[PDB]
Amino acid sequence: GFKQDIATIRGDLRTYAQDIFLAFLNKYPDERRYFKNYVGKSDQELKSMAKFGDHTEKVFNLMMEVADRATDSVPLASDANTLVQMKQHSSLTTGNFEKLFVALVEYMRASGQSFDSQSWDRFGKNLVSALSSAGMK
Ligand code: HEM
Ligand SMILES: [C-]#N
Repeated sequence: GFKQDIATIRGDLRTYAQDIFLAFLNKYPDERRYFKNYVGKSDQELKSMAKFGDHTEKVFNLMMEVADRATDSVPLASDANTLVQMKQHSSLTTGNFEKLFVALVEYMRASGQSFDSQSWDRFGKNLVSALSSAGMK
């Protein structure tokens, strides 16, 4: 289930973080614009760039912490607030997060590894709701 999926992702955090983030950028190329230093780089080029690995690792570590603190895939109000109030997320709207979770769910469904993809879709939905309420446009 969802708790096991957190363990699966954490077990190989850098690999999953990189592969899911790339699936996101590749499904929604307009999103790459927000990450000026990943512009003009192939998947393998990014996998060799230390800063890409560090970014994705930090993002997915935080995502997994928010997931782990959730109850029944409903994230904490404080965690949603953290994501909204982060200076790095000042320009974002909930659609940016929607796209990340659509790509993440698509990745999980296409994977040979078992995932509770339905629960991640619902987690994403619940996170988007919590982000909106916390002030995200
Ligand atoms: C639940 C989902 C998300 C989590 C947990 C998250 C988490 C984080 C974390 C921990 C950082 C700082 C990491 C570092 O030091 O590099 C960061 C930075 C950033 N995030 Fe997110 N993020 C999420 C979604 C998004 C989305 C959907 C976008 C836009 C499409 C976005 C845009 C950015 C940008 C532009 C930065 C700054 C990167 C830089 O320093 O160049 N984030 N995020
Ligand atoms: C940042 N994702």
